[PDB]
Amino acid sequence: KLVLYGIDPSPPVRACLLTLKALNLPFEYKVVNLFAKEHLSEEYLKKNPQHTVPTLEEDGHLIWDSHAIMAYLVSKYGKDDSLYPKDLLKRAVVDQRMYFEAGVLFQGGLRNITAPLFFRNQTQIPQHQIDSIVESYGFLESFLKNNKYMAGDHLTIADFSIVTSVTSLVAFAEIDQSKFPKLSAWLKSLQSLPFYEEANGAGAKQLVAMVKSKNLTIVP
Amino acid sequence: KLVLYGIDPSPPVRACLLTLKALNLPFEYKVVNLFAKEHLSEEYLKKNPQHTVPTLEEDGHLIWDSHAIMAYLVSKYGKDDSLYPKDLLKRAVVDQRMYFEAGVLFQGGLRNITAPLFFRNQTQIPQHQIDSIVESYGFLESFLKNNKYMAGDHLTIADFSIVTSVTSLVAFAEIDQSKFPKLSAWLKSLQSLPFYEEANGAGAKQLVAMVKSKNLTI
Ligand SMILES: N[C@@H](CCC(=O)N[C@@H](CS)C(=O)NCC(=O)O)C(=O)O
Ligand SMILES: N[C@@H](CCC(=O)N[C@@H](CS)C(=O)NCC(=O)O)C(=O)O
Repeated sequence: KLVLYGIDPSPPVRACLLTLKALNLPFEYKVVNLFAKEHLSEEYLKKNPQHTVPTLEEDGHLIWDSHAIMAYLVSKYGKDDSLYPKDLLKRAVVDQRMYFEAGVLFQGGLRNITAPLFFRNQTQIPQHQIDSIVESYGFLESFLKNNKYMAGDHLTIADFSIVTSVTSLVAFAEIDQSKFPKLSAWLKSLQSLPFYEEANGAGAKQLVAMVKSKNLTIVP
Repeated sequence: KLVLYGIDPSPPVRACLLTLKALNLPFEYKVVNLFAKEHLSEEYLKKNPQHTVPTLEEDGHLIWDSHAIMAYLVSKYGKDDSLYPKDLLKRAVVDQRMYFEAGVLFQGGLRNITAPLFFRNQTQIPQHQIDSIVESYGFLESFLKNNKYMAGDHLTIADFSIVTSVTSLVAFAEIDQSKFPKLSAWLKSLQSLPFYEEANGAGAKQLVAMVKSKNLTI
């Protein structure tokens, strides 16, 4: 019986949700309230010493990091390899896109703001940070230059990982459709998935709301 | 025919160099000098629109990101899977450690200080960024609780990835051996591979010297 530990404002938890729904997998969900420091409990640290969400539990085994989890799920459960191609050159693109999300989008763009924001009430955001988010939208627009989805011609876990961060980063910088038409189209396409709302949309809305309620300032 | 594009001070370049050497693969090393903005030319942007190093070229096909390159090299060229185990659960640990390196160590620890430093000449490092680095050492210490290497009982590309970052982070935050004994032992187990200096040491030192010449303060 799969168990996912998380809370839905979290982008990587949402990426796992997307992927479990895409694989038509049932699972138990255990909420870990980061705002009440539940991830810092002795019990949770034994599951995941990095004290992050998501964690996946399967027959006693604990796996963390959304990208590891997503790859594991497709590899283990996928009817075929559509969501995570076995072809090594294809896999290298999916992998690259996910490492891009981990580093550039999630740490560099999002957590770089949200950690001081919710922890230290740092409500002033330097323009150079917003510039970096917009630079990353540009990189995503480049990724899509000759492909319908982030890593090629079909939907993969790279799309799921990337969309979770993109739909959070828009709390700080909107995506200019005139600059980033492909990124814009791609997002609407992901938004069309039957499981999109339940896996990503719901949590994204709650995170965007939390951010908006903090009344941020961009400093030139 | 393998070509690696990079510069030695870059940790993810060094991770690829460590892996190439471990697999004993011939390659051409094309220097792309970030300080001369060689990564921003039309030619390089065609290879990698992210304008990062490393980039790997294999018979004309281009791939980038150290972690993706390392997984690709072991998968394609490894005589066996020891450096990147095929077992899904074992792979999941290797994968997680590499994503940790990408986000927490490299972006959150290293590039967080080196971008302001090299782009904005910010030589004053907020004490809390050093703390965060030390916290990351602590996470690495935990990863080593029941295992001699980062992802289990043998050397993997997770070790290569993490060493490159750790050796760069040392430039800002010394490792206290009384707090992180397992990490300290682990780092010696890497510093000892016969190909360590040529693949990681040289460029790690160069980055240290660049960092030192900037005369930092906390
Ligand atoms: N690379 C990890 C990132 C996980 C992460 O940083 N999650 C945040 C929530 S969005 C978290 O658990 N923060 C609490 C903490 O780090 O203490 C993944 O992809 O799962
Ligand atoms: N996730 C990438 C990170 C690559 C990266 O950020 N490399 C730096 C050098 S250490 C770089 O190319 N900086 C130049 C730039 O980003 O413009 C990887 O693992 O290869």
